[PDB]
Amino acid sequence: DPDPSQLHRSSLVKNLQNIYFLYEGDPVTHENVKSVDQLLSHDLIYNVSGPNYDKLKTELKNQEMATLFKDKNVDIYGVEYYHLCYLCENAERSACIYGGVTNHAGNHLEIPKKIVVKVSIDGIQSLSFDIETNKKMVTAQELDYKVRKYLTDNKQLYTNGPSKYETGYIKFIPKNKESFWFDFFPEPEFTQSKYLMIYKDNETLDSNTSQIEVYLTT
Ligand SMILES: [Zn+2]
Repeated sequence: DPDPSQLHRSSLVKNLQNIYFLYEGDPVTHENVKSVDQLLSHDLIYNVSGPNYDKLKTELKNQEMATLFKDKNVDIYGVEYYHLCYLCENAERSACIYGGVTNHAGNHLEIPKKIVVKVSIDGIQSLSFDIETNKKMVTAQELDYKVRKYLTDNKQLYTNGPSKYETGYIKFIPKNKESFWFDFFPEPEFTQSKYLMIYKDNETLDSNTSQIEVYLTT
């Protein structure tokens, strides 16, 4: 886990809006789609379209994980970035993301499994809110997003400017697997590309046993 000194201070971030739009804006979601092309052996290009993009490239953990989902019909769910997102030169409407991929076949729930987010502020966990998905194995990225989307819009986690909280991070807790966490705030001078790499591992989770806690301080 993280120590107060391991956490990035929000008041130290330059252009924090750049995080804000990532979570304030809608995600990139797709259902039964198959890998169309590939730039580097560790990424997968999809001919999926969306507002502001007709192509999507996702960077995965490595080549192995990239060929592992290559010829499979997967579901995509992720927070994208455009600045520093290049492929060829004719594709002028592209968008990049890391991970956020999962097998489509046999990964669906007839009824959404809502997970309980334990938001603790300044040590007092006086808040609880739901978050749901239709996948049995979902990526921490799909869960992580919703968490921040909720908190942004209700607790003002982010704004088109500063943040009411000095520090903050999301902690994930797998049934029996070991835990991990993501710092809601970046380094002073960051880039969405670099920051988003917290989803490059594409670490999925069993939404039927996984737990989620959030630690925010003012
Ligand atoms: Zn699906």
